[PDB]
Amino acid sequence: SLSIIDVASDQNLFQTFIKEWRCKKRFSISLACEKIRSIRDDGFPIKGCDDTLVVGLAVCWGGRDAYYFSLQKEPSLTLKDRMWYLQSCLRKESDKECSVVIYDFIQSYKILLLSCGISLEQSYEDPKVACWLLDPDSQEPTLHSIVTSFLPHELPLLEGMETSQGIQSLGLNAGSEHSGRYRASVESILIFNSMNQLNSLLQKENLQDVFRKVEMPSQYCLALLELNGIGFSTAECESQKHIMQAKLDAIETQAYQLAGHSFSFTSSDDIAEVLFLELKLPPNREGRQFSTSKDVLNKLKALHPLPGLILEWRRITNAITKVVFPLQREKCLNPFLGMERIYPVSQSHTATGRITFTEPNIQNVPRDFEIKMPMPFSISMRHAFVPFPGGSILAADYSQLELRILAHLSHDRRLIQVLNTGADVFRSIAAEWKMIEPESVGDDLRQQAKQICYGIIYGMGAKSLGEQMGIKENDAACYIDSFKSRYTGINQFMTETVKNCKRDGFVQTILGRRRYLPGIKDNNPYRKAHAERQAINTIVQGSAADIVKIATVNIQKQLETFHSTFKSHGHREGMCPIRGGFFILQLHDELLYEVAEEDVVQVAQIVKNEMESAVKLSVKLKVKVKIGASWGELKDFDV
DNA sequence: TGAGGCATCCGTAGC
DNA sequence: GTGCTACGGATGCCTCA
Ligand SMILES: Nc1nc2c(ncn2[C@H]2C[C@H](O)[C@@H](COP(=O)(O)OP(=O)(O)OP(=O)(O)O)O2)c(=O)[nH]1
Repeated sequence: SLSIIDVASDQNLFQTFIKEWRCKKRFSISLACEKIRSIRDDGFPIKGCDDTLVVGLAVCWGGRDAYYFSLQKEPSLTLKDRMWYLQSCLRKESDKECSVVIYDFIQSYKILLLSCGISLEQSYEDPKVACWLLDPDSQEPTLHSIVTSFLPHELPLLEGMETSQGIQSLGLNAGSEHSGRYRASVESILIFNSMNQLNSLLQKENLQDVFRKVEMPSQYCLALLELNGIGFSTAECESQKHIMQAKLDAIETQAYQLAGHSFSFTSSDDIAEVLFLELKLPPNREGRQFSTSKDVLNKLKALHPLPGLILEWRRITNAITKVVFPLQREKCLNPFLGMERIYPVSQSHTATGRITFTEPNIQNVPRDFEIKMPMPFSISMRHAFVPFPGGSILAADYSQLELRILAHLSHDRRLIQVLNTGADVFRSIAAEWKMIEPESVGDDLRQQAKQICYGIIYGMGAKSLGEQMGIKENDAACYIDSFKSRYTGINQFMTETVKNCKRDGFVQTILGRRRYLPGIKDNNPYRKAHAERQAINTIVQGSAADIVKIATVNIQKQLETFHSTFKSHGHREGMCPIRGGFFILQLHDELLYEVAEEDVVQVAQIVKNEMESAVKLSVKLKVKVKIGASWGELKDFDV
């Protein structure tokens, strides 16, 4: 079976291992974390858990042999020289081509850099990203799930360890009451052989170029982002919280003085029984007596002031109960930079290809919205995200990215001609719908126009479009058919995509990633329409995500070949004025960068150029770089 | 037969 | 019957005293 070889305590064996490791061009290094249940002797401490330590590594390069490097203090080779050799063997020198294979690459990168002090810089392979690339809408892979599906022969090796069931590497988890050496070696072996199998399957499926050109470098950029962390104030959040609490108290007092009956706003039954039947306000067509949602109250805001007040109350509460407490609970002092930041946890296992943050979900911070205090106070929570002192947020978003991708994929000559020239379409359709002049639109009206346009692109209509359109169904359908007649490319693209998905069973992104939609053949009109809508949405959203990833990796390369300094806020922990192009957040269309006010004039170019040359499309890509002292007040930048 | 803990769904937000 | 995601709170359902 396994042939674990301890490289420590032997000198000739250590030198042989070093030379063979340097000769080999494909590693399978894996970490090994253990408990302190019996410091500075057994290993290196880990940030976030003081009860766990890192002991050693398991390196495999073929067969069932898993060499075990030891970082333990436990004498010809001391800790310093072993660390020196370990760092030297993990760096690219003289076009040395290597392919490191790590399970859960981001976590291992962070653990090695922050604790041990080693930043591996080579070509990475993760036997959990390729599995997603194969089937994008499966469960999050586990070591047991990978071994069962791709390396069944070594399946009996995974016996006695129940930690493989969870979504975490075998060596990193501190449970199972096993020695870290054995878990690390077994992991190493499995993630090498199964990764060989995955590479074979990827080459068969023609997805290896995407895997090694745009996916793993994107994971590296995400690791840098998670090391950086978005800044925080804790001085503006309290101000907004106090203002919102005062407004909530005012709303409650006004409701009490108006109706005179206890409400319990969170209780839908009480609201229905005191609003739909008590205080007039007849309900719509459809305990559980009447529906109380945003749409039903929006349809009768003007009839009575009370529904508007309760909608305002619910909207304000769904900013302190869901956006204020999560941020205030999750903060870090970050002594080096002298400010409180917040470090999210990314996830790239989404169905389309987008990246979502899950602790907290920073991509859902509420926008700016006015308020009345018996003039608007601008209580937006985005005002509390600030850069390091002497820094500026340098956001850079594509303008109409999905629309441009759709124009490129549809070959609509008229739409391409419209988009290539400098003009606007969403504002124009908003003004035409609201009869105001074309050069006049509100921000909420802009958002509503975006919703309407993307809905009619994705195939909605009939009664659904009417509620947001505020118009009858007949003229709405007339407008829909007229637009379909003057957007021939869009309808032809929809028909072609549906037919191709019917023929093949999968829709292919512009880069090559494909998603499987069996529901196309569901024989049920509702589910068939849902699957067609999924295909049409995916073929564009995945393309947008891939273009954003290409832009991210290109920007990272361009600002890493320049600006000689630490690559991230986590790299300076391994020890100078802060100067660089740090990457802090991605909003599915934007790349927030935390730039000091000395490289901005350069970075605002390097970003704006590199986002424009990411993919050669028929329609030119537009980038709107905006600079500001905070995520709330972002003013446009000339260049 | 009543009560407490857990699995599930809903309505909100962003893109 | 617009799609992707996260998530705190409401609402049963199952189980135990
Ligand atoms: N508002 C809205 N956006 C959607 C919808 N479906 C997809 N999106 C996608 C389209 C784009 O890829 C992305 C929008 O990203 P942004 O809001 O950052 O675009 P941006 O504001 O920079 O430009 P824009 O206002 O759209 O002209 O979200 C939808 O139903 N509503």
